[PDB]
Amino acid sequence: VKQVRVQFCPFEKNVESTRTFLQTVSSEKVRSTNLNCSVIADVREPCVDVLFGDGHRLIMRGAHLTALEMLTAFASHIRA
Amino acid sequence: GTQRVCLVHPDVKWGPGKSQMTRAEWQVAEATALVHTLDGWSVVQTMVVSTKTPDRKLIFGKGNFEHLTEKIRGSPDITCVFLNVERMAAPTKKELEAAWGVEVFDRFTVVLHIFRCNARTKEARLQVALAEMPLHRSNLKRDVAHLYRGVGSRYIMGSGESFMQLQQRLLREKEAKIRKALDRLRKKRHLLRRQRTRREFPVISVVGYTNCGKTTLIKALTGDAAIQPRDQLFATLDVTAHAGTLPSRMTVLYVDTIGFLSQLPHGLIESFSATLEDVAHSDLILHVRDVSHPEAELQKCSVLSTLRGLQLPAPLLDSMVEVHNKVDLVPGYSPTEPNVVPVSALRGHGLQELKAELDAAVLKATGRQILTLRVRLAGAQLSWLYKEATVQEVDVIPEDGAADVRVIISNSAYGKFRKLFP
Amino acid sequence: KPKLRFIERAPLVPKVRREPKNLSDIRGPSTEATEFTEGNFAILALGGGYLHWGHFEMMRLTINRSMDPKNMFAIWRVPAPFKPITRKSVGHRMGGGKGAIDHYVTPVKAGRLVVEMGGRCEFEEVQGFLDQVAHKLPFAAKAVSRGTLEKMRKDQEERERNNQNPWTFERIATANMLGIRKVLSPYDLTHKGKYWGKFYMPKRV
Amino acid sequence: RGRIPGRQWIGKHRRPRFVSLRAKQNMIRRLEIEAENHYWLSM
Amino acid sequence: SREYWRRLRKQNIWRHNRLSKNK
Amino acid sequence: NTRHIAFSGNKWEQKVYSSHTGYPGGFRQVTAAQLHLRDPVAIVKLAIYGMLPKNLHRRTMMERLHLFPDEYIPEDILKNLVEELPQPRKIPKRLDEYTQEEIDAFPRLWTPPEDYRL
Amino acid sequence: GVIRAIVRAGLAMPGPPLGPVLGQRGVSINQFCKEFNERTKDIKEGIPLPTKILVKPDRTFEIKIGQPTVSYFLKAAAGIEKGARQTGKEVAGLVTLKHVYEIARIKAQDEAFALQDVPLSSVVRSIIGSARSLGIRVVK
Amino acid sequence: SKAVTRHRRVMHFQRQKLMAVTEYIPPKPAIHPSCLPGLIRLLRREIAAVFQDNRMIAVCQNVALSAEDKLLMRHQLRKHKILMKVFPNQVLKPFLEDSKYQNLLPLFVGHNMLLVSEEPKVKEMVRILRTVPFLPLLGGCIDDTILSRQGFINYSK
Amino acid sequence: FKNKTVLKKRCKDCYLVKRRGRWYVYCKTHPRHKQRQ
RNA sequence: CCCAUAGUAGGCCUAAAAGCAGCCACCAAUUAAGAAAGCGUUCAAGCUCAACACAAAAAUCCCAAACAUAUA
RNA sequence: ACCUCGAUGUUGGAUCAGGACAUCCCGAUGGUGCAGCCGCUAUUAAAGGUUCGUUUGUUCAACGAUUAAAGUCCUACGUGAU
Ligand SMILES: Nc1nc2c(ncn2[C@@H]2O[C@H](COP(=O)(O)OP(=O)(O)OP(=O)(O)O)[C@@H](O)[C@H]2O)c(=O)[nH]1
Ligand SMILES: [Mg+2]
Ligand SMILES: [Mg+2]
Ligand SMILES: [Mg+2]
Ligand SMILES: [Mg+2]
Ligand SMILES: [Mg+2]
Ligand SMILES: [Mg+2]
Ligand SMILES: [Mg+2]
Ligand SMILES: [Mg+2]
Ligand SMILES: [Zn+2]
Repeated sequence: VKQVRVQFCPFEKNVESTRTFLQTVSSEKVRSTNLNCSVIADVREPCVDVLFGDGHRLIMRGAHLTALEMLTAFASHIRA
Repeated sequence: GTQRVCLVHPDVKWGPGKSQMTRAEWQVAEATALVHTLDGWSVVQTMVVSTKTPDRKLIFGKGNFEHLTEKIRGSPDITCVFLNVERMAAPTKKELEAAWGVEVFDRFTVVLHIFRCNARTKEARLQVALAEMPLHRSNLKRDVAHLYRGVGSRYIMGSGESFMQLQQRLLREKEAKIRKALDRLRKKRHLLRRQRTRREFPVISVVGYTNCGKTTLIKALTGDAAIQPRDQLFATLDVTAHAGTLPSRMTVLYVDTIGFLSQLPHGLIESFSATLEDVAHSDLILHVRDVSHPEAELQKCSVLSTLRGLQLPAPLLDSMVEVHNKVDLVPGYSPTEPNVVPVSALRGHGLQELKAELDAAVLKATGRQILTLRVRLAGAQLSWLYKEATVQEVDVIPEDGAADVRVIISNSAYGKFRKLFP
Repeated sequence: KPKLRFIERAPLVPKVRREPKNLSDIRGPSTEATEFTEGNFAILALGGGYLHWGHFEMMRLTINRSMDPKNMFAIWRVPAPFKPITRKSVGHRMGGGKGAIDHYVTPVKAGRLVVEMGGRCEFEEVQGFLDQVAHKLPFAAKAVSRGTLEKMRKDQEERERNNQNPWTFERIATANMLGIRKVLSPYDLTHKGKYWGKFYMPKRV
Repeated sequence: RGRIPGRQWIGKHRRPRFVSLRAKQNMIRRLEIEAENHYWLSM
Repeated sequence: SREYWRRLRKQNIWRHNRLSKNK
Repeated sequence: NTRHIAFSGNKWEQKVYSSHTGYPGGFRQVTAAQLHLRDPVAIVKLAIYGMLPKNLHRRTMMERLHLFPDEYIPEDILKNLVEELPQPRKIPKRLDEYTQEEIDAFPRLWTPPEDYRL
Repeated sequence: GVIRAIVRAGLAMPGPPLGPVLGQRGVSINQFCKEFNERTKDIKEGIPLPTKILVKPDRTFEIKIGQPTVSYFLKAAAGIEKGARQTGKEVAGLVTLKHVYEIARIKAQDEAFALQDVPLSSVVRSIIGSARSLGIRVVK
Repeated sequence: SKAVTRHRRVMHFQRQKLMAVTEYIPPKPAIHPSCLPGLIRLLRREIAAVFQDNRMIAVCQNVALSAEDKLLMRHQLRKHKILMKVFPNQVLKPFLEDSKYQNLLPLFVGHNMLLVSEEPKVKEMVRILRTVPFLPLLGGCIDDTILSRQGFINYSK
Repeated sequence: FKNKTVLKKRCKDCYLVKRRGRWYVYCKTHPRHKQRQ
């Protein structure tokens, strides 16, 4: 994993999944596991873009995805 | 079972069995303490009877035997007789039981009863059964005519298994099964020690006569408050290992064992097998003597005889560190013989000197080498040494990135270190 | 002296006269030591049985080891073994007189408290080792608080009141309906079918 | 296989006996008759 | 009262610890 | 169609058919499934044999009995046939067999949450 | 990683207490003790000073230091060298509330130690609890 | 066999029938009843006082930080007059409608931590957040005027 | 695997699963905790 | 399921024993945390909890066949 | 003390063995204080196998030499109209 970016509009509803995903991914344990991995939790529908160490991109549109599903896909793509 | 015991002490005068070191009063006091140990009964009567032929079947002479049986039968309150004669032979036990009308116990049987009643171990139960196998004259106090003629007579031309044939078969089968079970328990006890041997913990066996303070000394050495010494004879039933730290910062196992007794077949007591094999496999032997006790010489002789009969290694017999405990009881005591550490277990007087002495003894015996070794930092060499060898001292060279560690290390650990971190 | 007191194997003055094994002392509900006294928790005997010195030692050692002396105290609610039980020599043929006194026991009837605990503690702190002791007791036993005991008694009363069965053991036995007293025992008129020998059926109404 | 020691129905280890719904109904019927008997004897 | 509920929480923790001593 | 019989419960694995060849060690205990796979007629044959009276007419009755694993029947037997008895158990319908009319008739019992992955 | 030590300002001696632990994570112990002695010169001498060293993955030092300890500081204020054994009944020195306030004035000022509670009550209560745990009585 | 036996003695068949007939029958309740129909107020006052006192309010998700990182952020905030606050959502939900904050409902979900102040150091706070590329600034409402992040940035500039 | 009539989780990692008709205590960190009903 | 800062490495004790070897105190701050309810450490370091937030087995060979739903 | 005293011949051995598994060996499997070799323990498995000698009437026991092992039992302590 190289970089992770999470974008959402909090004033717009249906953002709980992406917000919880941000909290879990930014949890200090993950960032300590990969300090080199860089998180950019921008904010401005909600989307998550993950660029891996192999230059592979995963895009999860968390409008109708639960945090568990998003995290499972993220971990599966980490495993590759 | 709320028994009443007559303590009959054969005072051997002249010839073999004459005890120069100890006195009849001391021996009968020892027997009284022994019987009190069992929590079930006490001495109601005590008789010290002079005897000049202790090796004969009846121990006593004709007149003395008649006199004894006269009192034993006249006094009804007695339930059994304790004969302070070490071990009785089967014929002697049979004759005495028939004459006196009550069960007769010797030191061997009484100690077996101590083990069975106090330490309710399968070893003790099986040993009691083994010793109890000889079984005849069930109805004591009376000679019963039987007239066993016509039982199992020939039906056509032969007879089935007769009595004294069935008894023999049952005796043989029971002996075989008891021996096999005892062997299994011995194998399990050996299994318990495999991890300790592999880890190569220096193991020290504390041996000595009963009430010499082996348990108290181990408590003082290790610092464990759980250890509970008692004034009772044979208080430290069962063998247990306790960890302790020496001045060289080494970890050493003290094997608290069952105290030894004078005039007792320790090799034939099964409950003593754990103690005997643990002293056999011990790296060092700590001989604790209660110099305060008047019978100190006899106690030392008995323990030394048992150790010699164990056929232990000559180096194990040698370097056996002798510790004179209960020194505080003696107001002013000076150890005439050299290489003996006088200590007070309760008061902890000579414990530091003892610790240094048997630390040197362990270093000599276990073969561990004290040496200074250079280890590169961040290698984890230092952590590996911390785990696998005692570390007397560490001095790190800040500039070089190495450390000189004074460590006591065994040959196995040294070879492992050299291979793992060349 | 909060810790549980030591119990002797046999009375200091041993009994000399052998006495019959009156099993009625085990049979039926307990009429003594049925209520709490200077305590809030106890071991209730849901069945009849004889307690030996071995059982007493088990209870004493376990409770003493597992309790907190500075905050908990325990007390026996059953007397030390007094009833003598006699055993003949192994392999003896029948007859020849009554055997010699072998051991001493103490009878316990269903519904009795064996040990009672109290102090600055709640149920959950004590129920563990009390249940261990109860399970190791010779009869069915249960660690019960005052509240739990009252709850179970009230539940039994509620079941007796609201049972939809038109027929009850009490009614049939008392009225001798079907002549069942030919099969029943005179004790059953008071046991109401809830007791069978030394066994107490709690679900029985 | 499946032996009852000694004789059935007498020893300490007897053959288990189980009440059927038929037997329960019969006993209940008899109990009802006897309850009516109690009523008619109570006057 | 913040101190009131702080003391209540402390007492609840004490009770839980006492209950869990055996557990 | 004796091959297509259905056992209630786990009888296929729990019901054991036992026999003894007579020779020592000749006790054979074969589960219902194994016996069915071996002989597609043994299950029904044994059931009928057990239900028949235990006398000397049982073997004649079994001779009168005819069993066939599948739909095929001999032509002579088919010509002999007179009546067809109703099947003792009505076969429940599968979802694939349920008509759309029945599905529509059966009401929906609950509103699943819209945002559920199912 | 973060390494915590209670080294005494004057006692910067490399080796027994610091050598092995620091080396396990990888250090230049000479540099570490040199910087610690620089801090010792900057501050009073002969007093324990908690440290918060952070061994960066790049193998560099960032020594962070602050006020001396609380236990030794209270003992010095009360004129005690060795603390009480019981600490619940044994008492070796007494400190006034004014002295407690004065010492607290220069206490809640360290970034690492987290003592930044604006209210004086928080810090005074904490140090009062520390003294009560120690063998020091609270006067008036 | 004695009346009292160590085992459960076999009952006479008539006694067995009597027991089975006199077994307990629970009452069947026709239709199953199963399918028939200080600190809180202390923090209420605390939230009311916070809202009344603070002129500017922001919220964030300071839950991904370490203990020491959160402490450092708190120290940097306290360098200014701004105060960081933690309160439960379970009791924060009523406060929005109580204080007439309708637009604030879809902002406080999950971990939410307040940044109440009167003098905005938002410029330096955003600078501090910049070196940590996470923990996004979440929408707030200064002086009863909801501001988005673009509004906060414009106000900062 | 040890046969026990009463199954107890001997650590946090032990878990109960009903397999092949009986209960099992399975454990990966401490395989010696493996119990079978 | 999440999460754990802390006056400090509470004192004495010890070669060091730092929540976690022993005894006594056992408070107190942070919105929220027992000078720590369990592992681990040579000692540390590191991992968790409470607290914030969110039944059974024997010896010739098992032993009726089977059956869950048509109105007592 | 329930059948058998107008007889149910009853130790050990030979011969032939049928059966159980609570397995001694061979098979599979989990744990281990399982580094390997030996082991120990538990689950499953009874298809097959489970030695020869000295003394002793011995069944057994000890001892000698082996073996993969030299199993525990039931069968009227199997089997004398063999
Ligand atoms: N005065 C004095 N009494 C001592 C001393 N050591 C032991 N004792 C006493 O002797 C008792 C011996 O008890 P243990 O140490 O348990 O006995 P042991 O040496 O294990 O011997 P056994 O009980 O036979 O196994 C102690 O409980 C004290 O009563 C000592 O140094 N001085
Ligand atoms: Mg004659
Ligand atoms: Mg019969
Ligand atoms: Mg937690
Ligand atoms: Mg007869
Ligand atoms: Mg008779
Ligand atoms: Mg005849
Ligand atoms: Mg098997
Ligand atoms: Mg026989
Ligand atoms: Zn486990």
